[PDB]
Amino acid sequence: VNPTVFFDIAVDGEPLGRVSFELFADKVPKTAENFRALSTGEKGFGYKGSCFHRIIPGFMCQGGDFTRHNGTGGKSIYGEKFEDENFILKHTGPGILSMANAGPNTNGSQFFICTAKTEWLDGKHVVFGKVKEGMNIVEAMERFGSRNGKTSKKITIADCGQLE
Repeated sequence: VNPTVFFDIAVDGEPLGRVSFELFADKVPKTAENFRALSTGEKGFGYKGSCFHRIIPGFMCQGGDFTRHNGTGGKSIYGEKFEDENFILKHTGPGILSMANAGPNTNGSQFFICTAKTEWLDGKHVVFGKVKEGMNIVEAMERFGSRNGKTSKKITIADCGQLE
């Protein structure tokens, strides 16, 4: 009903495991369809083969920049940027999937998965999904980041698509 998409994670080419996400298209339809379409790659571009560029242990894992691979690019299926759709949902705990941005109404393709309750981001970042299976794989990824976010290993989305 709400779609499910998966990411298969690899650490330096080696398989790590699969993370599945429920996307709240019932509450944030425009933001969720952008993530759904970038996971299937159906508009011609998307997340497959991209990497997690910033992982801060105890806080979140961030990725989605498939053009510069470092936090400075990415694009949405609606254009360079699109607006903050709403702020109904909050950052209630580990597993929350939320949009990274550069200020009001600058959403592109970058996202982050929280591994803690990060209530100070409420109302600044749009929440649109949550980890359904594989939270333990997110915890395992978390172990390759650091306080400044830089990763000790290359974490990539080796494959991705829609399950439901």
